[PDB]
Amino acid sequence: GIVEQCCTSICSLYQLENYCN
Amino acid sequence: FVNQHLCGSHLVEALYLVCGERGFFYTPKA
Repeated sequence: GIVEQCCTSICSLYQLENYCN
Repeated sequence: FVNQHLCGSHLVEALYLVCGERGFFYTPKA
């Protein structure tokens, strides 16, 4: 999930947008 | 801003700024 991709590892705009509605 | 470790409120604010009016969903325990 988002925590694994952005908190435990370095986040990215590509990944963040996967969580926008 | 976006290219770093973002946790808790820091991650939530990044989603808020990036998604804008589209909104977003935050799920810690996925």
